[PDB]
Amino acid sequence: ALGSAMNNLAGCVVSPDVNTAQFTDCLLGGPLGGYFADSNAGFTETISNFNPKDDWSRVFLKSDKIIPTLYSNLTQVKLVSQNTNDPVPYAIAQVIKVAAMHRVTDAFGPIPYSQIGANGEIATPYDSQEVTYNTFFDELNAAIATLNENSNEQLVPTADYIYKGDVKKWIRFANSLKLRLAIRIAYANPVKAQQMAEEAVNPANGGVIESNADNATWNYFETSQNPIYVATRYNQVQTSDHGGVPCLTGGDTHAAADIICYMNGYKDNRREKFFTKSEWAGQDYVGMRRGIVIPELKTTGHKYSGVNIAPTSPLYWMNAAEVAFLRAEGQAVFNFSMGGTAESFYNQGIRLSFEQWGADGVEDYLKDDVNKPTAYTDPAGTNTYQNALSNITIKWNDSADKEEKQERIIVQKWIANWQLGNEAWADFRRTGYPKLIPVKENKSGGVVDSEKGARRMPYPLDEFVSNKANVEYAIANYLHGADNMATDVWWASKK
Ligand SMILES: [Mg+2]
Repeated sequence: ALGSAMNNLAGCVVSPDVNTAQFTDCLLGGPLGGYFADSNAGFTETISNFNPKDDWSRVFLKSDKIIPTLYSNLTQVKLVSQNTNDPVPYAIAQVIKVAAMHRVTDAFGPIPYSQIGANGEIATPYDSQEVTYNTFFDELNAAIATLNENSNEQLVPTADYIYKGDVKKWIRFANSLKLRLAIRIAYANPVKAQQMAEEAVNPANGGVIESNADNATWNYFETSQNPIYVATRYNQVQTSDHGGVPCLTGGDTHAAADIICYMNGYKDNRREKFFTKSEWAGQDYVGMRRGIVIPELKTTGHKYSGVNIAPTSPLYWMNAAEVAFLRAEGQAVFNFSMGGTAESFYNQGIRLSFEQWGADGVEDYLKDDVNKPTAYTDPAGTNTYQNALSNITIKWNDSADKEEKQERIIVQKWIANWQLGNEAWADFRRTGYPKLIPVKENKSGGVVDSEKGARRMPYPLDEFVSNKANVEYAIANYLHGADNMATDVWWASKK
């Protein structure tokens, strides 16, 4: 029972169910984080163009594959810990719980949390986002304390397809997630942010992820196939329809223009690891723009670079590079005591990412104080954006002001977090970085800003049917703005 439940919990971060992951990570996170571009011309209502149907935007709260599955399996792990007088299984499950649920509040703002039912029923009162985040810290802190007290114990190997029962790795992931969430709240509650960040990296509490061997990843989907691979490939042009040579760029989702403009300008050797080659004459990497009139796949859409992912690829939750860049930002931008210099952490993050992806050339990359992001010259000539996306160069400049340091950190963190679109979206909303290509075909009817982009998802329509009083209370008291995509969540308070 324990092992089945734990692998079911793991599937509540990025779902193994293709169409669920398609909505949460391929159509929501990827485009809103500047990584992926919607690429089916029949998608006339999308998240990325700011006119989504409810069935696209609601998924984090309404899919039975997310909250009901999470809570039903959490209850089964709690049962094991109760029955056995052993708090370690439930501590690990709580880390997974926070990994799953922070994505949900980060999408909507206020959500049901403290009063969610044992089977994941959300027809309950909502918590403010501030209360939800404080609860995440309490939950992680309890789990971290339990695991440190039992740091010599181990789960059976099949009870954990993330870390094979190694409690010391779970401690590092829990502190890393705590650090992620602490930096998330660095503008909205700087006092709490500093305390949580500094605790997370204090060696007395067990450490953070410092090596790629300790990255938080999941591969045992129970379906045989990575769901992002499948979702991005849907509708790929067929070989006998592509002149007799298979198409390799995917179907419904392509690589975004934004990240490719940065990486082309930086001559970045991770490009071949991240992207398929484009079919545009003379151009190895060209992304499709986000927030456009989407072209027909068979004519031009299939020529843009795709996502380079395999059916057997793992799903990422958090990597070591991110932890390094969190510490760089904590030190450089917020003056937190992160255990080292910002320069040291920035360079470590770049080195971790190049190592992770097996890319050569990191030493020249680290020293590059010349090359800049490109503009976006659309080879189709329809959706060009003529300005360079930024002038920020790679090499660390310890003399720079805090705004430039933040930009530089976030750009490299963003590149290293390729495929973690929900995380990129959170960082973009919090910081304004990286500087992206504005939306061109803004279908929001004047509501959403083409530069600031989507700030949240609107609440599910069904909440007004099955949970009216509680969702309306949340809107009136906790949301601090209209229930639409333009209203910022609580932590997005940078001036
Ligand atoms: Mg093709």
